[PDB]
Amino acid sequence: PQITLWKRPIVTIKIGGQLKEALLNTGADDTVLEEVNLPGRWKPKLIGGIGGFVKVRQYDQVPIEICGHKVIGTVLVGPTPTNVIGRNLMTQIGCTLNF
Amino acid sequence: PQITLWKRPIVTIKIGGQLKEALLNTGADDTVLEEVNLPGRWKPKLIGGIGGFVKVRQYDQVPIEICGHKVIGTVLVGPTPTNVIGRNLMTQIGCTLNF
Ligand SMILES: CCC[C@@]1(CCc2ccccc2)CC(O)=C([C@H](CC)c2cccc(NS(=O)(=O)c3ccc(C(F)(F)F)cn3)c2)C(=O)O1
Repeated sequence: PQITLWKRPIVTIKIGGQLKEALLNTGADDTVLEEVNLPGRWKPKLIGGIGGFVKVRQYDQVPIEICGHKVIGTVLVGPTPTNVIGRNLMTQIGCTLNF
Repeated sequence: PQITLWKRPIVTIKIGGQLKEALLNTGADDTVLEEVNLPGRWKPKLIGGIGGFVKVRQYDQVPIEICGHKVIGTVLVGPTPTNVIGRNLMTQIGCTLNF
């Protein structure tokens, strides 16, 4: 689809058997979620944002279906305000900016 | 143009007679810059980010030319991991997401 930017570009995702909403964020290198329950090993990561730095769990090779498109990649889990889909996943669904 | 997301979507801007680079950020409601020297009155604002909250100066009706497109809108000035162009300005240049 084409999505305009008069409102937040929020989409429905399925991850780890759970349904969430998340923001398509071209400013984010990475994908950051909260309150998801991912299986298996992870490693600590620190990421920077507006407001400071955040400690997250880094989970690799995680299946996630984003607006009906199945992809796999790294998902960070930690205490973000809104769920964010970053460029690491947006490239996998073929998303571009256009003006 | 069309811009893919394999790298950060960075564009050149002119604001207040100075040249900067900034990140096209569909996750950001607002536009946040640093090191800009804007004229005249401003109001304090607090904004939330993934890592906490930031105190910024809010300047209204600021001319800014973003990749050669002249627009006007609110610009927030304060700390950020990088200069960010948010949806408030991206709608004015007719930017959309497409997948
Ligand atoms: C003004 C934008 C503020 C924003 C708003 C988040 C939000 C939205 C709705 C409701 C509440 C909160 C959006 C955003 O992209 C980030 C930053 C980048 C500016 C962000 C988002 C996601 C992850 C990261 N960390 S990172 O390691 O992937 C990373 C670090 C730095 C940058 C850089 F390009 F900005 F430098 C991009 N990515 C940062 C942020 O900190 O919060």
